[PDB]
Amino acid sequence: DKMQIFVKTLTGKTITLEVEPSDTIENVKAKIQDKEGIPPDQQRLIFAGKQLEDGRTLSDYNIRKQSNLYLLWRLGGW
Amino acid sequence: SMDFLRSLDWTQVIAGQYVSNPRFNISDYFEIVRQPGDGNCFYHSIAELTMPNKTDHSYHYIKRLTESAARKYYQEEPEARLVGLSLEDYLKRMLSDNEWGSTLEASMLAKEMGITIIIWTVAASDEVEAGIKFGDGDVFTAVNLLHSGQTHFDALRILPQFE
Ligand code: NA
Ligand SMILES: [Zn+2]
Repeated sequence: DKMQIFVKTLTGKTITLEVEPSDTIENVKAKIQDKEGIPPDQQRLIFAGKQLEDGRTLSDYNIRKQSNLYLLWRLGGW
Repeated sequence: SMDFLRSLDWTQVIAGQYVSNPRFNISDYFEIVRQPGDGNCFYHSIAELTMPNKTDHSYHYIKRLTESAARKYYQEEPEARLVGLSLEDYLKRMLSDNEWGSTLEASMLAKEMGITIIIWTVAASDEVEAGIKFGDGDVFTAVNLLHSGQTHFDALRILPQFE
C-alpha cells in the first residue's frame, strides 16, 4: 500500500515522503524528523486548510497519493 | 529593487496564517532594533513596534494583552494544540518571567490588537528563509519581527527609502 505525498516546508523546500494510508500523523512527523531534523512536537502538518491531529491516519483526512501538504513549525516557545 | 516589498506573494496555509519565501536580505529593507536576550524578547520586540516611548519594561503590557488574547482564542488556536496545557496552566507559564514567546502568541495578539504580525526567520545569515504572517495586512502596515537562532526575536522597521 506504499505511496508518496509531497510536503512543502515553511522555508520553501518540497520533500517527498514514502507513506501508507494507515500511517498515523505521528508516523508521518517521525518520517519528517528523519529527513529534516524537526522534532515532531514542533511540527504543524497541514492539509487543505486543516492542521492534522496526532492519533488520526492519512486515510481519515482523505489524503490520497500525490497529495500536497504543508509543514509549518513553531518559532520560539518552550 | 526599490519596490521589492510591494511584490511579496503570500499564500494562505490555514485560516489567517500566510507564508512567503522571498529571496532577500533583512538588513537591505529593514532597520533591525535589537532586543535583550532575556527570554522576554518576543514581547520586547512587539512593544518596540506598538508602544510609544518603549522601555525595557513595556513588555509587561504586551504580556497582559497576550493573557487577554489567550482567554478569547487559546482554546481554538491550532498551534495551542502543540502546547498541550489547559488555558489556566498555559497562562501561568506564559506570564512567568523569561518564558519564551512564539508564533502562538503572535497569532493571538494579532487578533487581540487588531494588527498584522509578520515573523521573518533567518538562520545565521542576513538571508530570509521564510515569512509567516498572522492577519491580512501587508508588510507596510504589519508589525515585522525577526526570528533568529532558536528563540531570539528582534523588532524590524521598514527603511524609509522603500516607502
Ligand atoms: Na500560531
Ligand atoms: Zn518590569
